[PDB]
Amino acid sequence: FNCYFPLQSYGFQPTNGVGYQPYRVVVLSFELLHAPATVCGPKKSTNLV
Amino acid sequence: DIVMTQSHKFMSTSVGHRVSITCKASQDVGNDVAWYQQKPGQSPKLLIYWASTRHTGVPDRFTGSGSGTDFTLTISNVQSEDLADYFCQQYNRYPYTFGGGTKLEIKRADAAPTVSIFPPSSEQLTSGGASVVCFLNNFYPKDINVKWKIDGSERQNGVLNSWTDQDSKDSTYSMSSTLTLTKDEYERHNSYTCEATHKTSTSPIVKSFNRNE
Amino acid sequence: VQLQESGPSLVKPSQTLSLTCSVTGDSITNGYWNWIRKFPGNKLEYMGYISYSGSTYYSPSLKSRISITRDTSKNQHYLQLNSVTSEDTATYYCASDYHGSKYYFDYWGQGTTLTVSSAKTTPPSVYPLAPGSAAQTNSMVTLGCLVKGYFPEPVTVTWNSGSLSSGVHTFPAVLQSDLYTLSSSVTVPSSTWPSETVTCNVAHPASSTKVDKKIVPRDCG
Amino acid sequence: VFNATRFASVYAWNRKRISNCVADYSVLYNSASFSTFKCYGVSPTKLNDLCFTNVYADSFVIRGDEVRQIAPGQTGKIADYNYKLPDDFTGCVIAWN
Repeated sequence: FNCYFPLQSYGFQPTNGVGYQPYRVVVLSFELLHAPATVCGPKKSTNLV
Repeated sequence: DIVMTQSHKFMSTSVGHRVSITCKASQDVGNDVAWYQQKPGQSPKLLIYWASTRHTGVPDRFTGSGSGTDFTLTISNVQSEDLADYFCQQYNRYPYTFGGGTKLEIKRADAAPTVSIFPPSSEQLTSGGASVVCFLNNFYPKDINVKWKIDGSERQNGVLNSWTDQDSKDSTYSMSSTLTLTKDEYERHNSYTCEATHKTSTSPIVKSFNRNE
Repeated sequence: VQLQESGPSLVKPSQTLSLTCSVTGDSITNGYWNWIRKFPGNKLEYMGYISYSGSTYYSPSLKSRISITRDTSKNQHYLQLNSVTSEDTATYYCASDYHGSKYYFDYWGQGTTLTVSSAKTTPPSVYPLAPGSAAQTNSMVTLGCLVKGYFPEPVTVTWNSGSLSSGVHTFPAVLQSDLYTLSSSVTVPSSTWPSETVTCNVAHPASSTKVDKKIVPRDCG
Repeated sequence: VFNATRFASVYAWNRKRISNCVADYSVLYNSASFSTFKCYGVSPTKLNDLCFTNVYADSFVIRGDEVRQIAPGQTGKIADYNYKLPDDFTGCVIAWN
């Protein structure tokens, strides 16, 4: 009584289709500024003779 | 939205010819590119998922490839019953953005069209309309450059074209061309000329009549 | 499993939209059944979807004037759009958005063409195409008829009330600037024409109007 | 970060700091195992030939009806209240079932 929950819970069921399926979202954020660019892969794949 | 813009709207593929339909995406969607199959008289169903795996119940003659942005469908040893519409879309997130689509046709021998003209009825002027249609039969290909000539003057606005499935008698197609006219344009003109441009000969089929008999 | 579309095809503007899609062969217990409308000219747009639990979600093209409902007792689902206009004039299709064995499957239905405009109900007037003196005759005779001045969609078109089936090529209805129209043709050989009478019968199921028009070999006796 | 045992919500997410390693995106772009693949700002081909400063990995689980709001220039219950991307977002969104 008089105890509302605005933080509603999600719903994940195996019988649901692709609409309510759990997506492991990994956001790949990128940003350029006055700081020097460090983490995008310092080296690459080359060849040699 | 990521619109799957196709490169070709139609392709003439014979029985056993390799189909090559290329759809160019404006944004990279990874590998979530699917295809539809809209048969005339049947329901559109999903055919290829992940651009390489076919649908269940479908034989292994439908396959393909693609990576990143250049997706090209590859149908080896196609048949005459596979004449359907192939659409390019995405299924990564909502909403599903659809493209234009590519309609296939069976590559057959060339044939001269048979233009059959018909006079309009006198009851259309009483109701307040006008409709004159020219039919073509036993022709090749489907995209016949047929233009209307209204009293010697060419007209392309208001031309309503429609197409159907191929005939099982001699592997030919059929089409129609309905011209919509108003009340003032029907009384000022009397002659209607339908000319179909083909590739079998240099002399086109010219059909004309007079509406006052 | 084959999907079947139904519902009204004449909805006035500023009203409540209502469609009905029936699913035969599978109950609403797994997967999704979405709504995709089709504009004339190979243009498709996503509308919404709903699961079997009751929760739904809308497309970002519309802000808040679309609600999607479901029904697990009759295995059907409805579509509701408020404050419709001329932009909603499209052919609504119903699909099956479900997955299985780490893959996705989808199949559409027949579709129901809906027209939202200021046009009123008009009974059809069938105009047959009789051959004149300038007509071309051969072993294969082509006849036809024209439909113009009817509202709303859809209609049925046959030949001799279903008795003539050789060479029947029916064309779909194309929208003009004011109303709808169709076209139909049939190529019959010399063994049937003019031995058999070709009658073009076009019926209107939305208004229960059936106009019978015959084709005569002019000039006949 | 995709096969993690534990994670967090969409508003109290744990930012996995990625630093001092080579970010090989060949096993994530053309692996044919991720369903949702959204990219904004720039092309993903420039994400392997141009160096960037800060790359963070926000690992959370959200449904498909609210996964469309993780984009620059969107609105809803997540893009305005839970998780919002900046307008100069030149990255990609990768998710799987």
